[PDB]
Parts: sequence; C-alpha cells; structure tokens
Amino acid sequence: GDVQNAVEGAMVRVADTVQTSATNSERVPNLTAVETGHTSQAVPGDTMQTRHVINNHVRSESTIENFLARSACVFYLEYKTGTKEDSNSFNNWV
Amino acid sequence: GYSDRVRSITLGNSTITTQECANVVVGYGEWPEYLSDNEATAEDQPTQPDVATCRFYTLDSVQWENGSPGWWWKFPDALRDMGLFGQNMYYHYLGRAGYTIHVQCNASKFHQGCILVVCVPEAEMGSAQTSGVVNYEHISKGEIASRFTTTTTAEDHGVQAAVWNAGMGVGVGNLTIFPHQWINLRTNNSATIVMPYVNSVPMDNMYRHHNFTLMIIPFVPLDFSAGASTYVPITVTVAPMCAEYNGLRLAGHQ
Repeated sequence: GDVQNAVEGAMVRVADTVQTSATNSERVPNLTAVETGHTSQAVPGDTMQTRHVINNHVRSESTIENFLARSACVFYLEYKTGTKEDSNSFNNWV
Repeated sequence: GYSDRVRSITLGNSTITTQECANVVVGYGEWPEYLSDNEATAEDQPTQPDVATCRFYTLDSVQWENGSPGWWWKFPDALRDMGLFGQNMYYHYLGRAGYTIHVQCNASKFHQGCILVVCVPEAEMGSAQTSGVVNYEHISKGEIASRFTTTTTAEDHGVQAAVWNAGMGVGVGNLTIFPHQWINLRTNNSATIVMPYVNSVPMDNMYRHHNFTLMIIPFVPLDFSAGASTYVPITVTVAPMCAEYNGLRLAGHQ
C-alpha cells in the first residue's frame, strides 16, 4: 500500500457472527494455555450457540493515520514588538 | 358469501370473532416479522416461543360512560403480567415483537357515541407540574387503564392527562396521523390495529421502554335514553406477534 498516495484505500469490515448449534464433543476451543504467549482467537460461537449477524462495522477511526492525523498543539512561544536592545523582541523553540 | 363486516382472527390457542368490523389497520403498511440477520446486533441465539407468547391476552376492561374522558395503556409493559409473554419479558434483557390490538365495544342501534382507538409510537408524556418530573406509577398501571383527565391538574408527578392535548402538548384531533381506527357505535363493535415493531433500534428492553401507547379517546360522548342499558364496557384484547428475545439471565427488574 502507499501511505503517501492518500486516494487509495482498502475497505476491511469487521467479522460476522456465524450461527452456532449445540455441541457435545472432544474439541475444546476455550481451553488453552496462556503460558504459550498466545492470545485466544475465540469467537462467542465457541462457547454459546449464536445467531447469524452480519457486521458491516469497519475499524475506520482506529487506523494509525486517523488516530494520529488530527492536528495537535505541541508548544507555544511568546515575543514582544521591540528593538535590538530588547531581548524579548524575538524568541525560539527547539 | 363473505360479508366484509365479519372477521375471525386466530393466533395461538386464541380466536376472536366480530360481526361488525371496519377492516383492519396494518400499522404503517407493515405486517410484523422477525429480526433479520442484516439488521441484528445481539449475537446470541434468540428464543422464539411462538404460540406460547404470541396469543390473545385480554387486559382489564374499562367502563365507557357519557362523561368519561379517555384511557391509555402502555406496551409492552401492559403485558408484563400476561402469561409466558410476561415471563420471557422478565427473564430477558432484550425483547422484540409486533402486536394485533383488538378493542371491543358493543351497544345497540339505539345507543350513540364514538371513540378514537389509536396506537401512538413513542408517546412521551408531559408532567402535570411543568416544573417537576413525572414517574412510572403515574405513567402506567400495567394492564389497567390509565385515565385521561378533563381536569387540568394532578397529584405529585402525575402526567398532564388533559384530553384535548392528549397528555403530550399537541392537538388530540391530530392523533389520527398514528395507526388508528374509530368505534362509532352506529357503525361497528370493534377495532383492530396490527402494529409492527416501530423503533430506532433492532431490539430493546421490555421494561425501560414503552414502545407505544394505546389511547382510547371518546370524541363523541356515549349516549342513550330512557331506560336503555346503562353499562357499556370497552375491552382491550391484544396478541403479541413475531416475538423474540435475546440476552437471558435471572428474574429481572433490579
């Protein structure tokens, strides 16, 4: 993708809820080991019987760009109208 | 065959008959149906009790009198005690349903009088004491008719039920914009409004939100003459339609 070519996106929506039925089995999606360093990729349908929901939500404003690309104040500086003699007639910021 | 005055409505283990109806109003043109996979948000499987919930519940009927100003009921709250609908509404955070509302009122060729029967969505009522706030017990007696007042005043946090402003700061003669019928004793003995789920959000809590209010207001006063049957009641029977519930936990109020 090219972060400088602004007018060139990628629409990625959120994940849908797939319908789950009742179960009685040897597979255990919610029993795991935190020690691994892994995060559980469980979905509610592994624990409950869910309906079918279509999530057209998009993770728009949480994009690094939308998050950082809002103009913030970083510093303000002060200076008077004066002569060479007046130290305060100009100013600087590192 | 088939006189259009005669009607038979069956829902669950319930049939209502009428031999003097004036068609039936389907609220805003839409027949009730279940929440679809596109419009859904609560991810859990809904319970849909069908016939056990979706049946005809007759609420406490009121008496129509010559000077009686009017009545209102609030839904789904009026049904909070009606059988398994009430239970489902009690054990679930979210509920959704449409309703077949059937108001009954019979009198005689010699009696006269005319009532507006209307289903008002989001009928948010004003406090009588404009300075203060209203409260639940003066907003709804569940299945018992809350009355409209001819009198412009009421007890602490009572609604301003003065009939000509319909309890909500508007002209009662304009209530007709909402799904409505009229029981004019000359013409008919019943009214039937099939109300869809009208709300800004797919499901809602059954207690917190009174999704709509049933108002029965007499525009032409009940009258009859010399010894011709005084008692003439108005009975409201209502059936939930396409009822489904999400978010199950313990018995609920707080």
